[PDB]
Amino acid sequence: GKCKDGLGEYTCTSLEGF
Amino acid sequence: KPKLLNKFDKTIKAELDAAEKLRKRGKIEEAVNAFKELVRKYPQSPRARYGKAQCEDDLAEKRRSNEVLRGAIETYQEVASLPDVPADLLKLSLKRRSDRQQFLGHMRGSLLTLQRLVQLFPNDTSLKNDLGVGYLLIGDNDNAKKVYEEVLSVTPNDGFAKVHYGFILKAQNKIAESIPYLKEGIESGDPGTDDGRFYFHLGDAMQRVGNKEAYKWYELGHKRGHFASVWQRSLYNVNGLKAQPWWTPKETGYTELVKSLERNWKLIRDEGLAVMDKAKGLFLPEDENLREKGDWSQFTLWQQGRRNENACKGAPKTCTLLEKFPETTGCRRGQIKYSIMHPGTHVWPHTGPTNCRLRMHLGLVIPKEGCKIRCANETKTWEEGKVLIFDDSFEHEVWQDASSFRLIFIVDVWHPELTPQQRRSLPAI
Ligand SMILES: O=C(O)CCC(=O)C(=O)O
Ligand SMILES: [Mn+2]
Repeated sequence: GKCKDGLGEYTCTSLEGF
Repeated sequence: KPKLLNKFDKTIKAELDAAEKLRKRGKIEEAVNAFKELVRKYPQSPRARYGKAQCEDDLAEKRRSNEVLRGAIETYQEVASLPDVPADLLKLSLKRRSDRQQFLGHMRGSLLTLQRLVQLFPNDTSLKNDLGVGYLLIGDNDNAKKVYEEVLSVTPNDGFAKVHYGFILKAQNKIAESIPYLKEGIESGDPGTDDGRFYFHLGDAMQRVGNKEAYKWYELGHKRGHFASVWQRSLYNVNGLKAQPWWTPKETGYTELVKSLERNWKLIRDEGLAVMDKAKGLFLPEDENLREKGDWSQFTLWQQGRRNENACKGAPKTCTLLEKFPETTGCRRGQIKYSIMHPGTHVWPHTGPTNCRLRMHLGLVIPKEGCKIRCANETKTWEEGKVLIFDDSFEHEVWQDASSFRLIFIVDVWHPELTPQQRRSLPAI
């Protein structure tokens, strides 16, 4: 699930390391 | 306060302090070998092993390396396998292993570490909370809901559990149910309730029910540093960028992109209409709970900077045109999409997630009456063959009360004041 038009997800970015 | 030395570690306490001292001084290289000597001579020392693990941690940050950080994560688990680990040290060790596994996106892993923390410490509510977060991080709102229900069955006063409880209810479109939790929780003042997300979603949930208190909270959250203004409430920002609801083409500097959109608009229109006639499913309903009523669907060609190759099979000339404009095809915080909206449609007021993009609309099929869009205090209309530009990080709203369909083309661009280096590095949204 992604933030496209709004802010509905707990977090909008994906942690993928350093 | 925290007691981390089991009986045997108390007899070697001088060597362990020696080595932890070198670590605090910054001598990561010296301490890691001092802890590794202790771990060699004392293979059951939970405090030697934790010292090794922490030194690996500092390193993976001196070094910004993922492979060594992965090593620190196994060493943190080694601590918990040893005999006679003091409780404060077992909790601390496994929490950090979850927190640093979330940093890699091993959130399937961070989840199991968190479940183990809760098996091992069934009266710690903070760890049930931290486990609710583990569930939200992987998109498992169902399991996160139970967790905060359980926590609330036992401590109904816990703020953190209340806001997160509300956050889940709002996301489920249980808007009114959401509001007392969002409110009481922010009001608790507990650690981790002063977060913009909860301010954002309480105000929005109030707006949808028609409670005019909603902007009181938008103003609270502005006071405490979460929103740049009461109107512009995005949360993934680069501070400073010029902020205004409506922009002119020249003010953006993207005049070439705009010219192309306006001169070639009919081929863009015609491929969209072809997709509506012969390939409707490519249009997906809006799915962020932004509609009060009606029908609204989008056919997406680029998202997070990545061309959709099958989608571009249904708009090949349009994709070919846009390839010449990386300020939009490589905007990893925006999209490129057709957007169709039919009569009977009202889009709730809402805000985009990031202030790092501007949004262009190209009118393709615009009925003469009934279609308009507000950004902030000003409402405007589309025109066929013309581009409007607005900052969707400001509150905006849309109506469709015409007598046939309305189709526009949406093109997101990098905020113009963003450096080349910011554009290459900022994480996708
Ligand atoms: O298709 C539309 O009118 C709505 C677009 C919207 O809310 C946005 O463009 O951010
Ligand atoms: Mn929008």
